[PDB]
Amino acid sequence: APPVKESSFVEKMKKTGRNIIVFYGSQTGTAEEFANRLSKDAHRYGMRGMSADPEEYDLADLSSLPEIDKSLVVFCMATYGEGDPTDNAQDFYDWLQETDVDLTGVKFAVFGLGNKTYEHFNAMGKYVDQRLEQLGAQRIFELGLGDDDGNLEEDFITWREQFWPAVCEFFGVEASSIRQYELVVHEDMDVAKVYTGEMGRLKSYENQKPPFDAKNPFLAAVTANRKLNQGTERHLMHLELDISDSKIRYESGDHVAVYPANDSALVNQIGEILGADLDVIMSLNNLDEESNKKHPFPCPTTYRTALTYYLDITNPPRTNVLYELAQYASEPSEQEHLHKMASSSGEGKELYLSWVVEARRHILAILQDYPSLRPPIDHLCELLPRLQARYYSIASSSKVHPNSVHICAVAVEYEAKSGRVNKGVATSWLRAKEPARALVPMFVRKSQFRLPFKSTTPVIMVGPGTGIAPFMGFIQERAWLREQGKEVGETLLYYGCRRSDEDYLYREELARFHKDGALTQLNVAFSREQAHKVYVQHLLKRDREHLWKLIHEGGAHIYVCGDARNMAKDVQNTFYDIVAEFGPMEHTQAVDYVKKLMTKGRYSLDVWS
Ligand SMILES: Cc1cc2nc3c(=O)[nH]c(=O)nc-3n(C[C@H](O)[C@H](O)[C@H](O)COP(=O)(O)OP(=O)(O)OC[C@H]3O[C@@H](n4cnc5c(N)ncnc54)[C@H](O)[C@@H]3O)c2cc1C
Ligand SMILES: Cc1cc2nc3c(=O)[nH]c(=O)nc-3n(C[C@H](O)[C@H](O)[C@H](O)COP(=O)(O)O)c2cc1C
Ligand SMILES: Nc1ncnc2c1ncn2[C@@H]1O[C@H](CO)[C@@H](O)[C@H]1OP(=O)(O)O
Repeated sequence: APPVKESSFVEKMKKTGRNIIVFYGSQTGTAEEFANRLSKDAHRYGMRGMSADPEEYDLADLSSLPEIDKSLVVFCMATYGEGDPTDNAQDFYDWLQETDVDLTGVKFAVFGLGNKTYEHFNAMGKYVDQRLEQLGAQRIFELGLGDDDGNLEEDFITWREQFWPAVCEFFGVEASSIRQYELVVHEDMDVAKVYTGEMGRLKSYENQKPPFDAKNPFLAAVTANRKLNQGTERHLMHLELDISDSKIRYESGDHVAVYPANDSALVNQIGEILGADLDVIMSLNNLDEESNKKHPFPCPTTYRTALTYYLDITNPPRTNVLYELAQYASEPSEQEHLHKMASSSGEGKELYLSWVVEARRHILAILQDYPSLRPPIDHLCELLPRLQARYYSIASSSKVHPNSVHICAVAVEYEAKSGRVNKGVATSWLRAKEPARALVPMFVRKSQFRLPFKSTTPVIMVGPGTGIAPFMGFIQERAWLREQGKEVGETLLYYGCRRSDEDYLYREELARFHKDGALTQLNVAFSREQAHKVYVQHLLKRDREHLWKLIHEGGAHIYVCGDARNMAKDVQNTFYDIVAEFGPMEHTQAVDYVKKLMTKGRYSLDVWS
């Protein structure tokens, strides 16, 4: 960055006969997928659309959109940490805040993607919807607020079903399977031109050249991969990735992303059940010669490679995918069930929610349970979403391990109501990496989760379970700072696990840090060692007096890592209670006080799932 912007999107629409453009603010591909669905929808209403990444354009050109008759712009925007825009929407967000351009004549609609388990729920979607109106544009349809904590796919379905009629009524317009790509099989292909799993340029995995990032991941050697937990209820692991000579920089608190490979057995079974040759070399070429998206993923390549490295074959298929696949089910009842999965209500929706989503049925499961469903492999590859990278909180300090990035994760393996055992893609793949050479394509994503600039500032870390991850780096660093002869303030860890002899992660290492004084306190809540639950917040409440002292008089920084659904909220509530008792102040003021700590960078979060 800064990336070189494409030419005016309005002129592109004029040259290609498009009247609707749908921008996506996305990081995990959800909003991008929703934008593509809306763009494709345009055709069924006598219109023509295109989806677009805002980062590739100058949104100031919106002021020219009215030059196209019956034009409209839709924004599908997801929100990230602290109500910020997705990385690809930062330029647009800053422009909205700074600009004063008049958007009179512009017609817009916004669908926001968020999750109610966060403070700033759909902050981006809300901001864009508000700002465009302030700039003079006119809203054509109500803001959509999708919540990933319930069911986002359904929120989109409901919104979309009302959106189009509204557009048709306003513009006075009125309302067959179509493919975006064409299959080209390559019979005499030179092996040197066939992709084999790389993400960017051909052979970029074999021939590595910095700088390394999301488009050019560095293949890091797995130098260590060991089981962290004592018991066998689950599998928790510690991996060390060698980033020597990658020139990659990182700090404790940052995240490492990895591009995994799907289970080979699963890939094989999909090809097997479809009666397809997975080793066929081919390309899926966009039927729209004007679009910059030439292929759905790196091509040419084999179906096996696409299914292994480029496509998501484990998450429940979205309704549009099942809708398009229905045409390939020869049993009427099965074609009907698949068709109705896109319903906004009734039994069709109920079935999608229970049989597909709740049961966690992936594509192969559906092909097995609806045996008449036998789609051509090429169309299936065009429908499946892209395989996303997985993020992990770096468990090492670059002050201590500048050439190694550590990872602490729990392997995902569970019983699904679908009747099968589902395996986590990234963790199963990581678990199988054996030192001596096992390579892991990765890159680092800078975060704002960081130790205080001043070594003297107190630190309160709360990270039960895998939430301990970033704190191992924090502690290594604070330990290093002391060893370097600096004045280090109190460093407190509030950790938690089920039992000391089951899953007390880094037990030995933490004991050492404690003994040496790197950890002023090592408070551990063993949730299952007694009849009642003992959690980290119970220990925080226990130490309320001292914590208030560190917070209100010591300028302590609070860090919470791990489970975002329940733990983070329970911990936040405990801090509210501590402030309310020691301020003293009413609950309402204690809440503002704590939320202020967040805005002032003294209460940071690294929570997920
Ligand atoms: C910023 C950030 C930091 C993270 N840090 C870490 C970290 O340091 N350590 C770590 O372990 N993880 C961390 N993660 C989570 C990590 O990115 C992956 O989501 C996790 O490792 C699982 O990935 P996977 O590919 O193995 O599983 P996937 O194949 O992606 O499957 C994950 C999905 O399985 C489903 N699922 C899991 N259990 C069940 C169940 N029992 N019943 C029904 N559905 C279930 C859920 O839909 C879950 O989303 C972090 C995530 C984020 C966003
Ligand atoms: C690290 C992380 C931080 C998030 N922060 C927020 C947030 O502050 N507010 C919100 O409403 N949703 C938040 N979400 C939820 C996403 O907005 C939601 O899952 C969205 O569907 C993701 O879309 P994408 O796949 O197109 O990026 C967060 C998700 C992750 C993984
Ligand atoms: N709501 C919550 N608040 C704090 N810790 C929680 C929690 N829910 C579960 N935990 C605990 O976090 C640790 C890592 O998962 C476990 O000890 C788990 O205990 P439990 O599983 O026995 O409930």
